[PDB]
Amino acid sequence: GAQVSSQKVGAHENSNRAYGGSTINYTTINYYRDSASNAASKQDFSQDPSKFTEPIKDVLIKTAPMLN
Amino acid sequence: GAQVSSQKVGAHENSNRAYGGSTINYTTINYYRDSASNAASKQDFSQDPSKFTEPIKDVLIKTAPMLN
Amino acid sequence: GAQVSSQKVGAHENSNRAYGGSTINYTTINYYRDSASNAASKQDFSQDPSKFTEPIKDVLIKTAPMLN
Amino acid sequence: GAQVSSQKVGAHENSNRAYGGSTINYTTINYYRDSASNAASKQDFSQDPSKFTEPIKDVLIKTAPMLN
Amino acid sequence: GAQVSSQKVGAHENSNRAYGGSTINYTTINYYRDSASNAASKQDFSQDPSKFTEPIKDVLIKTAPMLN
Amino acid sequence: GLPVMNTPGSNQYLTADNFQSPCALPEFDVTPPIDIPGEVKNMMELAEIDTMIPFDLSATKKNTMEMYRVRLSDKPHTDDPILCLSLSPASDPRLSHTMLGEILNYYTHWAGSLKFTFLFCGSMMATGKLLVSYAPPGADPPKKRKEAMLGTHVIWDIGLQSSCTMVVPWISNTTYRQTIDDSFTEGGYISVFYQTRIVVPLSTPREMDILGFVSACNDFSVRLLRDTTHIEQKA
Amino acid sequence: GLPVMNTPGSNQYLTADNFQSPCALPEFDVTPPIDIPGEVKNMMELAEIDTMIPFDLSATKKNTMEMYRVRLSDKPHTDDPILCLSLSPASDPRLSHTMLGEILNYYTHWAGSLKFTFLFCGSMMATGKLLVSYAPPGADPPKKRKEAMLGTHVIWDIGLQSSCTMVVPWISNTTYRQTIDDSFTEGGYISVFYQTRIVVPLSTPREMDILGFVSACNDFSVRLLRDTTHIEQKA
Amino acid sequence: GLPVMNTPGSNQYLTADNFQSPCALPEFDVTPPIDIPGEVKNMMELAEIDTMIPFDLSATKKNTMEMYRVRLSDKPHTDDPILCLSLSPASDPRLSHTMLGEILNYYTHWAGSLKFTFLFCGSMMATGKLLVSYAPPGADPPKKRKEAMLGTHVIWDIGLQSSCTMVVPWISNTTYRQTIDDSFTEGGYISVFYQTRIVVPLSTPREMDILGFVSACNDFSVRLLRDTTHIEQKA
Amino acid sequence: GLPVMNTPGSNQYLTADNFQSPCALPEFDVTPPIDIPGEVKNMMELAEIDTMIPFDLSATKKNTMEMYRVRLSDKPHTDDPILCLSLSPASDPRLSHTMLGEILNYYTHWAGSLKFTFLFCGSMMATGKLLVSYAPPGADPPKKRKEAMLGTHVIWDIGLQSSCTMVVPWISNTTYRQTIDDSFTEGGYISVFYQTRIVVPLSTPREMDILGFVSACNDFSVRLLRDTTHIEQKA
Amino acid sequence: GSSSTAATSRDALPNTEASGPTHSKEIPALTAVETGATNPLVPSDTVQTRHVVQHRSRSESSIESFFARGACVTIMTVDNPASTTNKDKLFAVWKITYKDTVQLRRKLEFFTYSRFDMELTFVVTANFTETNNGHALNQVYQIMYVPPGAPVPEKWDDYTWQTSSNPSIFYTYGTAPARISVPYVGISNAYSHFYDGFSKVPLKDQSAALGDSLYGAASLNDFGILAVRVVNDHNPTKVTSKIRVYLKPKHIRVWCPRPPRAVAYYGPGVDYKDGTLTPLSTKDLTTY
Amino acid sequence: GSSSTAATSRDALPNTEASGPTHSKEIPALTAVETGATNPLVPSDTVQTRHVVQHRSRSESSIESFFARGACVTIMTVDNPASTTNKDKLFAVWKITYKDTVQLRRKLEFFTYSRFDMELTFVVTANFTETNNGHALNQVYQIMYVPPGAPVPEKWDDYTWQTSSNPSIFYTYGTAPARISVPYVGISNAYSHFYDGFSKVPLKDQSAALGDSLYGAASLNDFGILAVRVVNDHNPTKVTSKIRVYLKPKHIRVWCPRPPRAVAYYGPGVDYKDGTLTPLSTKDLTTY
Ligand SMILES: CCCCCCCCCCCCCCCC(=O)O
Ligand SMILES: CCCCCCCCCCCCCCCC(=O)O
Ligand SMILES: *C(=O)CCCCCCCCCCCCC
Ligand SMILES: *C(=O)CCCCCCCCCCCCC
Ligand SMILES: *C(=O)CCCCCCCCCCCCC
Ligand SMILES: *C(=O)CCCCCCCCCCCCC
Ligand SMILES: *C(=O)CCCCCCCCCCCCC
Repeated sequence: GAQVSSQKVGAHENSNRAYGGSTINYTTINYYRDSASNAASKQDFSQDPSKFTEPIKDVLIKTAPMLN
Repeated sequence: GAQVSSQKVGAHENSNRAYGGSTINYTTINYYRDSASNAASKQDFSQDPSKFTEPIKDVLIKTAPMLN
Repeated sequence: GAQVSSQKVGAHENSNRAYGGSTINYTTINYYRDSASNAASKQDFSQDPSKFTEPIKDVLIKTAPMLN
Repeated sequence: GAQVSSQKVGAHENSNRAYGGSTINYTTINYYRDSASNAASKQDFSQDPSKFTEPIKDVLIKTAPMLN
Repeated sequence: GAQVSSQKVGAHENSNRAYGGSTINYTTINYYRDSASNAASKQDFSQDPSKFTEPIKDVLIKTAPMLN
Repeated sequence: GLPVMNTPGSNQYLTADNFQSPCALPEFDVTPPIDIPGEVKNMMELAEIDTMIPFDLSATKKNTMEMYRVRLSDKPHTDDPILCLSLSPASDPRLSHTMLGEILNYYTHWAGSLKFTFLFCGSMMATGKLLVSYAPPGADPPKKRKEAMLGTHVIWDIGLQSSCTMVVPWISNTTYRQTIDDSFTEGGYISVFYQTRIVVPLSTPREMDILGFVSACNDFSVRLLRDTTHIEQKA
Repeated sequence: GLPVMNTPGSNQYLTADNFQSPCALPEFDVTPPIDIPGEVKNMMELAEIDTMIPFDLSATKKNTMEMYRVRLSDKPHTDDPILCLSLSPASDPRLSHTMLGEILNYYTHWAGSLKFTFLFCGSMMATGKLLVSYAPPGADPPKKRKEAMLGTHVIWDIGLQSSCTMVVPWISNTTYRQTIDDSFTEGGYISVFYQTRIVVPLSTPREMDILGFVSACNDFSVRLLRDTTHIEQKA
Repeated sequence: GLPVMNTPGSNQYLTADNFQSPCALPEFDVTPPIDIPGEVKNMMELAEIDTMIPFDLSATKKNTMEMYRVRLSDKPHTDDPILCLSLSPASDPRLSHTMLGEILNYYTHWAGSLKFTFLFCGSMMATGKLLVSYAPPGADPPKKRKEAMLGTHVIWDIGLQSSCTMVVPWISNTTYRQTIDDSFTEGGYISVFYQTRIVVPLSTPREMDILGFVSACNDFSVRLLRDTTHIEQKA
Repeated sequence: GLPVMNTPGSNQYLTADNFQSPCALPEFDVTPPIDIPGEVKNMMELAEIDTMIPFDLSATKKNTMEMYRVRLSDKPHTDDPILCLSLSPASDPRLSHTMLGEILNYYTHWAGSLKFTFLFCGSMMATGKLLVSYAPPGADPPKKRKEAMLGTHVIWDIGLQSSCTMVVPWISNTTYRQTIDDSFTEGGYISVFYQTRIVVPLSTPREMDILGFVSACNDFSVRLLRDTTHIEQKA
Repeated sequence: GSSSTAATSRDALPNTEASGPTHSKEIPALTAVETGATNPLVPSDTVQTRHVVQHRSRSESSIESFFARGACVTIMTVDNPASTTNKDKLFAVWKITYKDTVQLRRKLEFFTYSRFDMELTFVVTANFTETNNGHALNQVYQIMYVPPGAPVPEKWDDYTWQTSSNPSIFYTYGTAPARISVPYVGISNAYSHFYDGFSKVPLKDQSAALGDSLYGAASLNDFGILAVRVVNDHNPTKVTSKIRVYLKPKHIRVWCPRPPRAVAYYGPGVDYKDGTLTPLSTKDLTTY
Repeated sequence: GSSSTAATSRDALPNTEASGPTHSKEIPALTAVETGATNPLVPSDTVQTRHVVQHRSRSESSIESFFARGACVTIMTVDNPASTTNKDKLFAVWKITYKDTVQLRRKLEFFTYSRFDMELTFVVTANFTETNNGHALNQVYQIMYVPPGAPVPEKWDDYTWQTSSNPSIFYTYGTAPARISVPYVGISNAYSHFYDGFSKVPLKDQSAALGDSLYGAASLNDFGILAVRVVNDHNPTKVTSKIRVYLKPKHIRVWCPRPPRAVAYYGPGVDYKDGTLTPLSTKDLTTY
């Protein structure tokens, strides 16, 4: 029950028949029934900051006057 | 001869391309011939408590008088 | 080159979606070229005791007189 | 990338549903890029001793006179 | 998610039903999400030395006079 | 390297383990088997063979050939026992050194049916009827034919078929019994009585021996391997 | 057992590792999440929020509400600066304790564009034009409008839209800058000047404050996690 | 990490093991083989080559070229032996330092057929018949032709084919013999006798030598590798 | 846990190993490469570049710019050498500090063809013919043109193409040579002679220099990485 | 599941082709090094050659293989003294660099720029120093990476060793040498082995002191420090320890080749010292 | 994925065929060893035989199996003394060879030439020497391979132990014996166990001293040295240690069989010593 995922490669070795290029993957297998035992996957999501940067009721159009 | 089963995930990491969401499984392989050597699977069953809570010969209908 | 075999389960945990029931198997892989290095499989055969208990030339029929 | 090969079994356990009989194999996986790191396979060849035992230019027919 | 690659075999054991001949491969599995954690593959490329040995604007034809 | 984490049990040597280990003589040219007569596949095959019971362990007969001989005679009928033995196959002194008993002393638990066969060794002119009995436990052990006759029993008529077998059927509260003297798993009582009497004509020996044998039936098994108290090494 | 060979790193505890480990409370019945408002997914979301700059850290104003107020007045035009600040967002004392600065002090490297927004808090009757400037590093830091006007700048006209934003575009030799004062990765100079002057009618306050805010743009990132010098525990 | 549990054998160094290990010179540019004449694939190929037997180890001939020469003469027929040797190829002093013997001293067990070839080195004018014998063990070792003639033997007629081979067929109770002097696995007796006598004309040498050689047949094998007693290093 | 058994090598640190290890800075935002001119993929690319030979290491010229200048003059023809050098590219003092030599001192073994190119730096009015020679080892090293002329050689005519290359073909008994002075893997002798003489007209310098360069050919390789003796750190 | 594997580093070099006598206007041997080019000759250009199937390769001199070794870059000393000492417990602080030793430094300096992941391996040794019979229990060491800007420890036991964000290794004495990897962490697109410049422009309108900086220095290479301590409390018998740090540059690319260092190193720049400038020995021009 | 597996080493030898009486001109028994050939007879050529299905094999006498063992080739001594000693800390230097011991040497010398990968295993033991009660902490050893040409260490702590390019093993006392593999590294196509020649041709025109060299010696076999040290600093109680080196030739081929060494070895060549030339014992010609 292996999970195979890709690595985001930073420094690439001089190689494209083994390392740097042809997508380098890594493998994870969970050994425990409790998910709290799992390592962190770090495959995380981002979001728009608007709930903090623009919490105003009427939409902000930046080219327009904020007050109108 | 691997057994793959699913985990019931409690805290989910911010991830659905690796952790929290797309069912997280775990793997078990038994290494010994004797089943007493096995770990516990914890995949256990529940049952109705009636043999202790309602051991009466004639069925209990709760909206009805118990004595009739 | 894995050998998968079944265990004869004695005490069964309260489980039939993981342990006790749906045949529990175990896995063996030999790591050495010499078969003397192998573990014992314990998958052994029995035989009829007759070569010791009934080594007589003319067949014994138990309901009949042994001497006739 | 496993190599599976057969063992030549010497002492056989009382078993033919797991050990002694149904060809017992073993598994090898090389962990290193350098072949000098490999274990020895011991799957070796023999040859005719003739280059040492019969290095004569004209073929030896043993039933015939060696000198003729 | 295994990577299987071939070894360049230098000394060959007396064997072609297991070692020396029938291409000997080796296996790599990455255990970490960060590619900096990876071993080196050593599957590297070469290039022509010309950017250092012949950095001249007009192509060198060795059978011809260099100055013409 | 592959990340690993050692668990409890690591580095121990359990003498009952079953692991692989490296060979000190790789590629050794092993000599092949030949088909030797008499191969054994299970210790219970040996337990199914009749072996002779040392019934008479009196101070002067024990540890001599006489311990195997049960003496009978043509005396008038009595209801008193010829022999009395407890069904404790690994620990009663008369059964524990039979082949069945000595194999049971390498195991903690036994279960199944047993059988006792008696051989009459008097002259051909001697006749008689005997009663062989098994009384399952829990009551006064039989000391008179009247009580023994109420349990499992075979009335043996002596004659051209020289021998007679009584089967001790597995009758037990527990699913296995202990191979030591133990009340909770006690097995009951074996006894032999004169049913009529031994009769001989004149010019015939009036006393003679019977020999008894015990063996396991095909439903017999043992478990929980253990060392025996039947051998030791002092210092 | 499977033949294995321990490599370097074996048995160490790297505090940044990411391995599995056994659970001390197996089958615990975990309470499910509810949808709490305000979830955050990345620390840079917090860096994109405007927070107020403690511009005036004079001996008597620092550590008081007055440190946030930049005082202006209707005095005659001058080319001298209202304020001068270095673009060192994690280490200049005016920026390092803003939300952007305090997050940058948990990282070693920063990169991307920033923006400064100023709020005029004088009366509605007060008018004025100011010049907000960013001069990338390598020359004399601007102390006169003549020099500041040659760099990146916004001329702010005060009026009904109360506030004005100057974007500090990412202009850097290195691909990331250090979060400490460092010449090689220095960021340049922020300054504000009077463009015309503040003018008020009679019966109006002649002095008033502006407040400034800093936040990251959507191209801003940080890396190499590190401890901050902004908290400690003595003994 | 993957839960693992160390078994017995962990961390030992068995000198006969066969494991992988890291390379100290990764990516080394190995020189390729060339086809050198004389490659050997198995030590038994060397054992199949005839090498010469030091038959005469008398106090004055041992450790000299004379130890290889068996002297014959044209003396009248006798039934007494020319030579007597035990079939103990790794431990009889005459066989143990032949190539066959020196390879057998790196193994504990040997099995298979052997062959002895004798070369007549007298003049062309010399004639004769000799009897070469192998007597499998268990009886009085042959000291007279009468007894030797009852075992396996070849009667050699001397002539233009200079040499004669007697095959010692594998005749043994055990499936392999020990490579030390041992009664249980003893191999028997090799001897040579005059069948008629050596005859020469006048003007001819009346004494001459024969040389003997031993080699393994194609059914010969050895096992259980061991160190030899034929070399040592004192201090 | 999975039963495992540690082998030899366990827990060692081999400095040439090649294993995975945990990252101390997980999810670090790595700066991408840019296409910098001049990337190198193999050290032998550097060995193929001509670098200048310090031929004249006399006590007063060594460690000065004069060590690179080989002085010639218009003197009458002689058969005596202009220069003599041994083909030991990592250990002869004239070759070991060239780029080829300094890379060969990080390896134990070298193999392949080399080439020497000479540049004439006299005036345009100067003419001449020189003989450049390579004598493979095993005979008296050439000290006269008569002997040098019998080996591999190029007769160089000085003229508008200013320079001349002699290729030293790989001629060796071993498949690789040692990078130290060693007789078994010795490489032979390089020498330069006057073929006719340098001739100049009047009003022209009668003495002038030639410069020599060495580089590897495309069949050149090295192996067995090792530390160099060309750098050290005392205490 | 299973992935299975244009001139590569382990390919055989070119064969020698057979070539015979020649008489023509083709002139491979004559050339002009003034152009800046090296003459690309092979033996068949100037002698007669036979055919040879070449099997040698340049596999061991690829950049990766030339650098595939851990090299010692520093030795850090720490101790764990009695609590009654007048002297403070010694913890070590090392500014990370490959320039405190010379061998790896010289190899990297065959190039101007490089990119690589770094593998660090740590070998730890300890000993008693006072001729005493007292004992010590097995030590645990904390190796903390303190990146530029983070608080450097001032005492072996102050709050900074909490390491909530710095990475730390807790190494147990007597176990396999510790090891971690780090990505390419440079603030540039490649590490600079040589920087011909300054970190400050001195301005006319400013004092000379204010515009001054060291030649060839920049935060291009400031990577922070390693701080190391014995975690165990003070013990009555003093133990001293050393941590040797080994650096292997893996997954490496390099650019712009340079002549190697030929006189002894003298500080972290290219400076040289009087009395060390004579690398060549005496040899007569016409002596083999 | 999974690969699954012409006379092999473990095949059964040939069966004996039944053969009966014979009377003919076929003469297997007569032969002529002058030809240089061995007579290829089997028992059915000279006696009556029965049929026998042969099961024995030569699996354990294949070249690989004959050599599949680690053999001790040297013992290296090192120590770690007090800092107050007049004597220098002992580090060891060993020129790599299989000729310092005799057992593996004799087995390899059944052949003239060989090719193999080499597995080296290292067993390390230590002890106290002064009847003192002082103690020492667990030692780490550095085993450095110094190939020919690299700087040999002159002190236990000089710069050469930096090992930027030499391979080194840091072994921790009390752990599993260290182990590495090396490829076939010979500068020839096979290792020469015997070299009938010299490394120098003496020339007439040169002094005898200048043309002289040892008989049978060549860099064919110069493989450099192992240098070993205790890495730990000086300790007040002296500890001495020994490193035993075991060599197993694996993946081996051999050529040109030779008679084995029959008198005691005497140096690295084939020389013998007076008083050791009598390997055979006394036995009378007609005594069994
Ligand atoms: C717990 C261990 C943490 C290890 C932290 C490693 C920090 C980065 C070190 C960068 C090494 C740079 C080498 C090249 C230097 C240069 O530019 O000259
Ligand atoms: C860190 C350990 C490094 C080990 C280095 C091994 C170096 C090569 C040794 C070659 C052994 C040669 C054996 C055969 C010698 C012969 O030709 O007679
Ligand atoms: C998915 O899990 C099936 C593929 C199995 C691959 C090998 C598993 C490696 C060992 C895991 C052991 C079980 C862990 C408790
Ligand atoms: C099912 O068992 C087949 C899949 C095998 C996966 C890899 C097995 C991992 C090692 C188990 C070793 C044997 C344990 C005694
Ligand atoms: C059959 O063997 C192929 C399936 C392979 C499963 C994984 C093998 C686990 C590791 C075995 C290593 C080799 C042992 C010498
Ligand atoms: C072939 O190699 C693919 C099958 C993979 C089976 C499991 C591999 C077991 C672990 C090997 C790890 C990599 C060794 C460097
Ligand atoms: C590809 O990865 C799928 C094949 C899986 C083969 C067995 C994996 C061996 C154990 C890897 C464990 C996970 C490492 C973090």
